Amino acid sequence: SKLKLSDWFNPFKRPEVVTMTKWKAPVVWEGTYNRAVLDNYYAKQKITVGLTVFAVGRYIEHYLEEFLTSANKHFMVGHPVIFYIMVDDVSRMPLIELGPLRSFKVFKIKPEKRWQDISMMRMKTIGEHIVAHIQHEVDFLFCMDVDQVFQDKFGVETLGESVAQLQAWWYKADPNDFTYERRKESAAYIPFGEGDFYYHAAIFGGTPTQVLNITQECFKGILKDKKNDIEAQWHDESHLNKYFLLNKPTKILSPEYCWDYHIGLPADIKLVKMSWQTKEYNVVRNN
Ligand SMILES: O=c1ccn([C@@H]2O[C@H](COP(=O)(O)O)[C@@H](O)[C@H]2O)c(=O)[nH]1
Ligand SMILES: [Mn+2]
Repeated sequence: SKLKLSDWFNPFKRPEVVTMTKWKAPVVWEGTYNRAVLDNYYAKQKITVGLTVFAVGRYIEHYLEEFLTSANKHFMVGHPVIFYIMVDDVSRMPLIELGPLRSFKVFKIKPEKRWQDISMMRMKTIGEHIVAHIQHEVDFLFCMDVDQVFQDKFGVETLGESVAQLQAWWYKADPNDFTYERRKESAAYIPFGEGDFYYHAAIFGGTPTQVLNITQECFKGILKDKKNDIEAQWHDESHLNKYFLLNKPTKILSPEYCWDYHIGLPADIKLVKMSWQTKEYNVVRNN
């Protein structure tokens, strides 16, 4: 209840970037938020935050440790956090020491053969875990790609009912340049006249209830396509964009929360909370 937008958010500290959507959702940028106030509001409510992350195959040795180590140090510091680690081989998962208010659990999952099914099956698995236990364990849940690293505080300013990430490479582009799925045969189809922003699927979150819907809609979309023998160009990410077009996020995070340093470092990127590392093929303005 008790929390109003004017309590912690001030769009005027960032006039040159889009800080409010047409449906009145804040876009969080460095300088526009009062963490100090929200830390108190949330800690008084004894809020607990969940974080899912998958690492299968070579990704375990390449990124899991760095992701977890940076998460321990920077994710929702000062609040209970639970890391849910999904790997195909538990005997190869790094065991790092966690700090105050962090804890975790590991789950063994079946490794898919195609990398596009690995990234897309996460949608079903997250869904299953939410109804089985995450729903009862945390207040807010985030779902992240393992190949990225926290660089600075990623705090409670990021919490919300359904949270989206502004893909780094396309935040200034307009809808007709976004790489949405354009084949009407795909469930992720988004017409050339429509679209608000291009969201990055490396980070999305919200209440467990919301995340359940996101993941459930996305996964039935991914199945439908398989059934019709088509595969959305950017897989789960395309489905996430179709979902977020129909069900707008209540909060969106600026590119400072998921920055690709391959783009360089523009005036607009004030303080990076998280950056990409290396990857699969996420939508870059590449070949
Ligand atoms: O071989 C793979 C492919 C994907 N993933 C998971 O799926 C996410 C999708 O990102 P990407 O491979 O599209 O870059 C990864 O960050 C990771 O958590 C793996 O664990 N192993
Ligand atoms: Mn990735």
